[PDB]
Amino acid sequence: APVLSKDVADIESILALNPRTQSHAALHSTLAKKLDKKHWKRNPDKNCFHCEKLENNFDDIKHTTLGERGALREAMRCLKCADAPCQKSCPTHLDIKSFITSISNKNYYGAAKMIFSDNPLGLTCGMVCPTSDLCVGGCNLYATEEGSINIGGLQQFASEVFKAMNIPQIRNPCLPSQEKMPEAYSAKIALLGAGPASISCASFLARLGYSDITIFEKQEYVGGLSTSEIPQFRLPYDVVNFEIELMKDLGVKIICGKSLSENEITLNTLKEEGYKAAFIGIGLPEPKTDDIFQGLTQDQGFYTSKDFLPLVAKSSKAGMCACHSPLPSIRGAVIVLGAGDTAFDCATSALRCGARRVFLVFRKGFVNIRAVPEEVELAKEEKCEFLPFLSPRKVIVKGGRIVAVQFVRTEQDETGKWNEDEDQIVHLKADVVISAFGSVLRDPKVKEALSPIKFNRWDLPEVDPETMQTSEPWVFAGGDIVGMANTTVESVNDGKQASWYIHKYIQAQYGASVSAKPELPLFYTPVDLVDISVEMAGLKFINPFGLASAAPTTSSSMIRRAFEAGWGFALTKTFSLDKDIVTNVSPRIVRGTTSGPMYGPGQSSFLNIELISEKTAAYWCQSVTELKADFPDNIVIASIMCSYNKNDWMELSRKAEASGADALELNLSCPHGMGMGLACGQDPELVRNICRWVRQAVQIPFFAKLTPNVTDIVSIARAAKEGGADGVTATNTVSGLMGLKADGTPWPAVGAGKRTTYGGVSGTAIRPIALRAVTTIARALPGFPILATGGIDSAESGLQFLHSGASVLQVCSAVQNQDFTVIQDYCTGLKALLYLKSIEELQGWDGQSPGTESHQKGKPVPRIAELMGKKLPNFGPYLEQRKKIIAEEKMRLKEQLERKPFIPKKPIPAIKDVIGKALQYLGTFGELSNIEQVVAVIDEEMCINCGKCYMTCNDSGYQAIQFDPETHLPTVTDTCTGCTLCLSVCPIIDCIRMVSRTTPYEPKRGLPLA
Amino acid sequence: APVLSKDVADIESILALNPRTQSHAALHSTLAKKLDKKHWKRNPDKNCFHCEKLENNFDDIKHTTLGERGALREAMRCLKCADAPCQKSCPTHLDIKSFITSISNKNYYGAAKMIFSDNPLGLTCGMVCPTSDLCVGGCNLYATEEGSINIGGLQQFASEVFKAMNIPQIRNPCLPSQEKMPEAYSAKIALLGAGPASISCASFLARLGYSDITIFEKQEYVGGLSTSEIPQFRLPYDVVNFEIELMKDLGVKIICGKSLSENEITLNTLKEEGYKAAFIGIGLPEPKTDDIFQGLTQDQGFYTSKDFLPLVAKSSKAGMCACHSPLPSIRGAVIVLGAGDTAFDCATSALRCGARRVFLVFRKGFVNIRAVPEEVELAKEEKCEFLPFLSPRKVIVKGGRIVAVQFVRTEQDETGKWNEDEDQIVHLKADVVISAFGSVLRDPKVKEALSPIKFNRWDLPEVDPETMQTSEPWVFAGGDIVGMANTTVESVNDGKQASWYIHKYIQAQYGASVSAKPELPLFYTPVDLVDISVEMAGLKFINPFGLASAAPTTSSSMIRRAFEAGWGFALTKTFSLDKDIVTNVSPRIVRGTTSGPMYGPGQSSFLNIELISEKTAAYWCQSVTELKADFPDNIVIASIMCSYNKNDWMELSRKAEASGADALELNLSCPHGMGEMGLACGQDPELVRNICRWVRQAVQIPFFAKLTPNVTDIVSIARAAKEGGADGVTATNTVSGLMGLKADGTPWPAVGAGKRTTYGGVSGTAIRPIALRAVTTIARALPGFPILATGGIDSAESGLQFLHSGASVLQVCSAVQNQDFTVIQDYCTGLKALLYLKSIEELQGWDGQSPGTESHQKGKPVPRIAELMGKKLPNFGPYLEQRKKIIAEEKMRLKEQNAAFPPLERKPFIPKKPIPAIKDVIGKALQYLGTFGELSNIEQVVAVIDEEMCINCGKCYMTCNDSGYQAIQFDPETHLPTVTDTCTGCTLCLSVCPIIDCIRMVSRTTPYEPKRGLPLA
Ligand SMILES: O=C(O)Cc1cc(=O)[nH]c(=O)[nH]1
Ligand code: SF4
Repeated sequence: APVLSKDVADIESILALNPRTQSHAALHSTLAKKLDKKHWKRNPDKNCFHCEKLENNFDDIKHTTLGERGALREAMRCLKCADAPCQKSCPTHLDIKSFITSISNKNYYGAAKMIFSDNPLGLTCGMVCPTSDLCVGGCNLYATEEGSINIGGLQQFASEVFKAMNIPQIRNPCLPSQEKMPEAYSAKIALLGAGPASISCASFLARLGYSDITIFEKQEYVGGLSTSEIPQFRLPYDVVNFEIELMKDLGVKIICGKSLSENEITLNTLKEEGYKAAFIGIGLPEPKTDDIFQGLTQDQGFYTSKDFLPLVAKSSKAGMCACHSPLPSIRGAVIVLGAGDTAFDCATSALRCGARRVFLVFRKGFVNIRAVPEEVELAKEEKCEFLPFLSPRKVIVKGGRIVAVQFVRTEQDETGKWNEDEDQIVHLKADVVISAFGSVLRDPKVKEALSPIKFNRWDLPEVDPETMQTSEPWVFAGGDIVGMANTTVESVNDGKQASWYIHKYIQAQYGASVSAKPELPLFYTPVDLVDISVEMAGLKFINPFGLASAAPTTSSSMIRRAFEAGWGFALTKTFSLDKDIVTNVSPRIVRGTTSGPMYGPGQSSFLNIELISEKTAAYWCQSVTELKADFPDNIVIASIMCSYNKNDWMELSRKAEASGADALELNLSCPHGMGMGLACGQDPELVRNICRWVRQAVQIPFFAKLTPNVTDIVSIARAAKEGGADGVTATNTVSGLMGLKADGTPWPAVGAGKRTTYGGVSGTAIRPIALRAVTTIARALPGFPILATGGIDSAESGLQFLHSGASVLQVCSAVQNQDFTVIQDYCTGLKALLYLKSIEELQGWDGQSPGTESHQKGKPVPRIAELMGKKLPNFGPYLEQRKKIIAEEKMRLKEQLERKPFIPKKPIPAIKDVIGKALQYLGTFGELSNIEQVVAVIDEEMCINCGKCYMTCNDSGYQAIQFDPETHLPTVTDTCTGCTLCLSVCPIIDCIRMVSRTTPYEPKRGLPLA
Repeated sequence: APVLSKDVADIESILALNPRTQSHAALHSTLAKKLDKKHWKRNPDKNCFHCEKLENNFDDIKHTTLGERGALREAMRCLKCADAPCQKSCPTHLDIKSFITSISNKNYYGAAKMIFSDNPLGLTCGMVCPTSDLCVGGCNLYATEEGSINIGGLQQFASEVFKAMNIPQIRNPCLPSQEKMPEAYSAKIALLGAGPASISCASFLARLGYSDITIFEKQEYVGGLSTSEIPQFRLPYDVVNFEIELMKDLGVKIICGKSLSENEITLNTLKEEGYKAAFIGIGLPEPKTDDIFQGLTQDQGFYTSKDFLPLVAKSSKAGMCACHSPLPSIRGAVIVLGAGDTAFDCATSALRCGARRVFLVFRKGFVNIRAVPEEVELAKEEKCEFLPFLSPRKVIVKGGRIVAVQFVRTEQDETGKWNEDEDQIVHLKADVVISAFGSVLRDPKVKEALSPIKFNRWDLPEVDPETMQTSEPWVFAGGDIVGMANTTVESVNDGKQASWYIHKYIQAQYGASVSAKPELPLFYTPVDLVDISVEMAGLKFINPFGLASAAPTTSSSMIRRAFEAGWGFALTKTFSLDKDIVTNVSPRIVRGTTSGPMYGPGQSSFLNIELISEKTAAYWCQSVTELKADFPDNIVIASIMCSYNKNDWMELSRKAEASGADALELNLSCPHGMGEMGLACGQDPELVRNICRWVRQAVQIPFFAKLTPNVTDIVSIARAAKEGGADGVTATNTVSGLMGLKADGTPWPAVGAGKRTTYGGVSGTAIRPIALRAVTTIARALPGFPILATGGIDSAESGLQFLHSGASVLQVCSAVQNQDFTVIQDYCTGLKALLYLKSIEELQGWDGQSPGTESHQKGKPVPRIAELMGKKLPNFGPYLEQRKKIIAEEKMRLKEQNAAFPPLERKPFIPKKPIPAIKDVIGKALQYLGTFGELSNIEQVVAVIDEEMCINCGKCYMTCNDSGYQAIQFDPETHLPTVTDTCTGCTLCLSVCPIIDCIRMVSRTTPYEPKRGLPLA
């Protein structure tokens, strides 16, 4: 008999890289280290003077782009601040707190909805907004070592998920039907330029109800700058189209080929044609030119941002123009004049055109570059060179082409003025020159078409900063054309700003007034129509979510706000008869240590030694009458508690019913009085009796709130059904101790004696318990009403309890970790969930989570043949090979889809249709098939080489994984048993997956059987 | 009767900023936004062209510095990878995975120990290592949106906490007593230069046992470059002293004032004096000079890094020079020639001296700057200007002061060669010039003192890259002097590398040989002597940690490795008689959703539908015999399980004892198929008592009953087992629960195409609150009755919590499923530290290994400036502007004082009481537990916020608003909270505050009066 407790040679070999603590310090010469360091390099080599080749490489280079996995973490990291500063720093006032809350809750739709409600170009802004100088600039978390929240990427993600769902926009469902709309709304509205400004504007105008909105775009393409100049590698043209279509869904009309200039469209022709109001949003169409570049042409090698960028655009953006154009042939040293943010897109774009080298030359110093840092960094990392303090003077042309640019040094004196020493000339070689000095409105033909609107000193139309109204009442402008906005988000806000007032004006013209306070509509989709109401025990809940008798319902005042927020129902904190008045101690509510030293938002649990309500039954019953008086459709349930005494239970239960309570909830946490547990809720007999007393006392339905601290909850659940209860609430907090300091003292620690008692654990940490409890009671007493409580904190989790047999969902800890508004997330979230169950083309998704696609850092993994199954991890020499292979592919491709909405191909389920549907899958252990075994399969393309799966299987598994010592890539061997631990600890979602075993399974007995 | 369910005017006002969802889109003009944006600005203004004044401001500017709260997050974020690449990228091979794991477990000492075991200059390296180019460069987490782990900061922190503990170093406790050490070790060893290289080297040499080690430092100060040049705002001099002292604890001797020169100290004088071996670590003492700077002097405004930096050092580093040193007066435009990393310390430092403007001028392009990025950004952000493609040619002087520097343009031709166009001259104004072209060894007096060692073509001593041995067998070199190392960490490693071989050589000279495989000692402290053994039920545990009957013990082969790792004891996966052989399904083990969508390390729980062992009792029993045969001191406990049948329980239980098992554990998870206390045996006291009786009469070795938590009263089953004869109980097993469903309603784990499942067991940290109660409750009911705790143990500290609650030994599982067997090292060194600190009087304000939290921001202490406290200036917008002004004013004030700052008094903390032993702490926490009635409701408290620590999120505000008593005011301009007198001390806010110890509960000074809503009759 070999030595059973010793690894065989084969296995000892497989464990070669498994962690083992050393007994001595390691010896490795500095030289050996140097040589070896290059193998694992993951980031840029500061000693590398080049970088891969980027010719015709328009892959997304944004550092902010996030994948689901990563979106969820950051979303969870967000503090979700009150009166958040990031929103104050956002041009369109996006409720960041809210949409980010929705994301951490996996309610992407809700998040997407919140973003587009205030920003029609949500997806685009999330990709281009210079967040560092806007929202992220005020991020509270900037005051932590970890830093500010990547608001931008988070917005990008939620919007992207939403776009993928293929849901159309729809007018507010509350608006009167088309025909019933006042005359005023049919006025002909016109917008010039299909840019952010105009797209934003027309959208809001359409939301308000206006039926005749037309946008006149000069070019053949829409989207303005977002299409004509911003790089494909920063903002995909596909995104623009997405947002444009969303607009069209509301009827907005776009007509390309029409321009605003004398002989074409003019304020007069429009007035003459019957247009009641017009929004000018053509931006700054022409490049800022300079003398020294006169006569120069593209053939020679001269461009202006306005010339260059649009060419690369049209070339790299499939769908922009019908004509597939070439990618400008830029070879040799390129010189971009200027340090504006545009200058940098030119620089980086130039490299995609084949530029050998690119120099950014500005007339000031480095510290004077006012382009957003994030933008500069891209250039700098793609190895663009910088040359400061140089002002252009001459473009030396020899042989019909440019060969050099002549500069002159600049310098800043005491007073802080800039001088140019005309003595110190400078010759810089150059094969191409691109000037990024800016854009303006010069064309007198256009300037005229705007007569007689008054122009300011900047030679731009003048508008009231608040109304966006020009000198002519029916004419408003906004965006770049006005000169205030320096961003997409700001121009979008301009269109938006203007929309309201254009509305105010048009209405006035029809002798109609508008509210005093601005009421621009929110964003709406068919999802918002889904019905999430439910009936339980004869009670009609407008929506399944409610506040559970706890902290969130300490005062009736709170419940009121709760209802105002939109909560389906609520429980009054548990109250009792005067003789049982209680008095709380302090501290009494503490955070959970169930998830480690993680402080802030999203605590995995709480523990509390708080007693019932300290407020009198008088207070509560009055409060109940009040509440039900002002909120007749919100269900109010009174939570009452009495000792084991029939008269008491009947007295109190009648009093509550008398106040108007829709129903009652019996708090069975009181002591029996003799030494099953100490509490009433633990003894079936007692439970049954208390339930009888109340049954005979009142007529309104009442439910028993069961405790989970019992050997069999189904028995007390049954005893209450036998006692007359109309349903059970499952479950109350799990008893436990939340911890001790190193000194042995507890927490909470009451009084100077630092004492405490067993408290109740609430939160996500007890969901597994409440869930079992609900699913067990649901199979034992089918149909019997269950109000679930315990770890519900999102629409998805709440759906889980519905699927487990619950009809309504109680919440507490989730609101202690946040606030009443989460209700908005819950409803919009549950709606989305049910709505998606009707979309056939989206069955590969898990709720609102699309199917995970092989990606690295959130961005997809290139499907190049020369890369697949080559075992090239993303580090060291392997990464070098990857980049080459990828560049080779781009060059090969250089040598080388209608957006329709998804229609529900089935009726949208209703709460009742989903309650308990998950029960079918539950069974005993014997009903689980042990012939249908599985094994783990790793996707090397998604793996981050941590080796976690390796270690789990090594010290908690079957040593069935090989971990290459050079590529740090894992490979599950066929000794795998499919326990599923690895998958469980993989830090990359869906990198590891369980698949059906193809070979015969044979248990490991160690020693054969007799 | 006012309207009770309506907020009164005052409260509606207090809720003004409370969140409420909007009904319509927001209307805010683009202009209004612009004006408002500057009020919340937190980060730099891309439009502002000037960084606050930094004159005489040597505060820490490192972006990596971490505080405990922050260190704990990052530590937890670390994947703690296998064969970690970051370690491979570390020149000292620091077991990063391990020390970061210890940090995440609050075991700072263990962390600190690990780091110093491989890097005697741990604290320094953690602050200066150019991680981007080293360890961090290969961090797997770089492949995530969040990015690579701040290894440097993590090391800094652990080191910093350790330094605070004031614990001395001691020689390997397993080395023979001083007098019993061979002659060889008394050899006179000498090292030149008290720099990182030498400091590391001597240290290791001293660790090996050598008793005569002396370092000859030229200057009057120690620490080398780390003292003379690296900025105080990057590396505080008192860190250097800390590490030097740690060395001295090992006997190493340092003598300043002695130099290695042809006049005084030389290889020959040393040999003649009797020194058996010498290590050269003098670095590159001289600055690289250029002709164009001939004749220029400091008075004119010229310096070389070697001239300038040491001046600012001596002036800004209290404790370096005893003498009072003037802070160089640098006014006007400064020009730093070079783009080396030193060039940048010069730029930043220059600002501290009062420079009005600083220009970094290099002869190549921006892409050609070879300084690590983190270092470059420092300058860039303090607004230093850059001027590329310029080579110096002449320095102009007028009045005897510099006033300009003449340059010539440079450029690259298509062949990649750099040319300097002598025609294009450049006049650049300048009041001061500092050349940072590098350092070298030229002084022929020194080069001579090294005769006859052979020099290579770089004009530096030549040494075997592996042995660090020069042409002369008794002489080794390392660090900068050799020319390979570019970092502190690398020079440390050189000293280290050289140490071993110096060892090998010295031994040989005494006719002794050394192991084939290098055995450099680890780092040791008195804490490592702490005794963490414990006796329970007659069994002697070498340490209380052990593997609980589960996955980590699926095969005896694993238990073996576990013992090899050092685990005190282990449980065999539960096994039964042949007739009860089981077969598992799959999937069967899944991650917990108890902590949200957090994937990777540190799972809050696991749920599993795994049955007992699939391996035969034959296998186990032989395995037990083999295990106990090889590991006599490691307790092996067999976990057995049989139906409710006396013969079986007695058969199996005897077979187990027969194999040699130290004790047995009864798995009472088999059903008792008898009608209607649930279905399992462990849920019925009668059945538990009986099974315990059967086993009591069958065997003699102690056995325990592993109680299940899924019972209405666990104490009853615990008593029933004590009555049945058991020698103790294990508490508790997994909690029954369902881990969740997908959107489609199907569960997970989902077995078969039918996607079915059953109620599984929840394990991990998510059930610790249950297991702890279970333990503390059985501990008070049956005092003295042995309890083997199990349920959420994942660190020394948590383990100590179960000892404090009455458990004597701690079982582990989920924690190893989340990691691996080596966690044991963390646990032991952790528990050690804990008990050890309990005897230190001066560290009572701490909570275990956590120092008392100090008012901070982003991990840095808050300046206690009189004109800054209670002024309500939050760290954002114009308030931040005022703060910075007030702080610069304070620095200028401090300069006008020129007060010399008293030297360093680093004295070790001595245990002023015997170090407790496990027995001395078991159950000590039980005294505080009581009923609710024993809780005083007259000793009420309220929350009090530290505005200096607050990050203005407003979470406390929202908790108290929708889950509290609307007791907090949240200013609309400073976003600073203020708890009012309406507070009841519920403590929810403190619970949700994201900043540790920002909110604290204090004794209520105003009388407490419960809110009844409506008065009583
Ligand atoms: O146990 C807890 O944590 C909270 C609680 C207190 C109480 O009196 N009743 C109840 O149902 N729950
Ligand atoms: S000692 Fe330096 S090179 Fe090594 S793990 Fe630490 S910070 Fe990285």
